[PDB]
Amino acid sequence: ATRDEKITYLRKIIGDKGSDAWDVAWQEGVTPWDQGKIQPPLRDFIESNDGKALVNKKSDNARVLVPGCGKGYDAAYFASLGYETLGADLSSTAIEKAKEFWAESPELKSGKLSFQTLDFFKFEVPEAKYDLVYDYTFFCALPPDLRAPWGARMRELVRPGGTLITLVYPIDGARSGGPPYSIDVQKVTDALQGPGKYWTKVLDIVPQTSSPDHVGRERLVVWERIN
Ligand SMILES: Nc1ncnc2c1ncn2[C@@H]1O[C@H](CSCC[C@H](N)C(=O)O)[C@@H](O)[C@H]1O
Repeated sequence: ATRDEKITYLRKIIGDKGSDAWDVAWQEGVTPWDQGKIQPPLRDFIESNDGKALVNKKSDNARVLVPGCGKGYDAAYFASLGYETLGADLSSTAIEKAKEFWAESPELKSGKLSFQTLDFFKFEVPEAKYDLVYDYTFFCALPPDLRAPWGARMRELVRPGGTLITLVYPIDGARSGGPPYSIDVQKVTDALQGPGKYWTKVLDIVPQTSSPDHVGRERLVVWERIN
């Protein structure tokens, strides 16, 4: 009934069923995170001069991954910019729903956009790796003991010179609960370099245009993979 309820119950399934708790959550329609749109900071960054640095350096094979994509708004958005984009969720339900939601999209028709039931930690990183990965409500969905493997995986998935964009949310302080887990740029930083040797944090801003409930709980951070 209430979002507070859906969260409490979602955390109940997580404790009972682990990562399998996600496909049931999607099937039962317990999806309090789902907004129906990309977060505004993502579009604003991309249409910035800072983000137009990214999209004009793209080759024609520029590959985006959106892990934990849910109904895949963010994956759709990147596809429309010409990026050959993969949206990956653990839950086939979520990824069927994404296929419906985006059924009319020219990118889904043309294959430029693509949804696929994958375990972020398990699937075969392709030979060419990814030029761009976008993490939103994925890092904060993970239990704390999965933040280092998250970071280690991020290191293999992004080719050197690639970009990892992390909309860090929710920055809620000490909230001792999850999902969604209270995170901050420091928790992301530690996970990404297990003074930091695998990434440079090129840009770390508070977006000018957050969703109203995101205001003051959110920072866009852009990481460059370096070797
Ligand atoms: N190992 C894993 N691999 C891929 N997806 C995972 C995963 N563990 C959890 N997830 C998925 O990450 C999502 C957490 S919430 C959905 C977040 C989505 N990015 C959005 O903005 O709507 C769920 O869809 C869950 O199925």
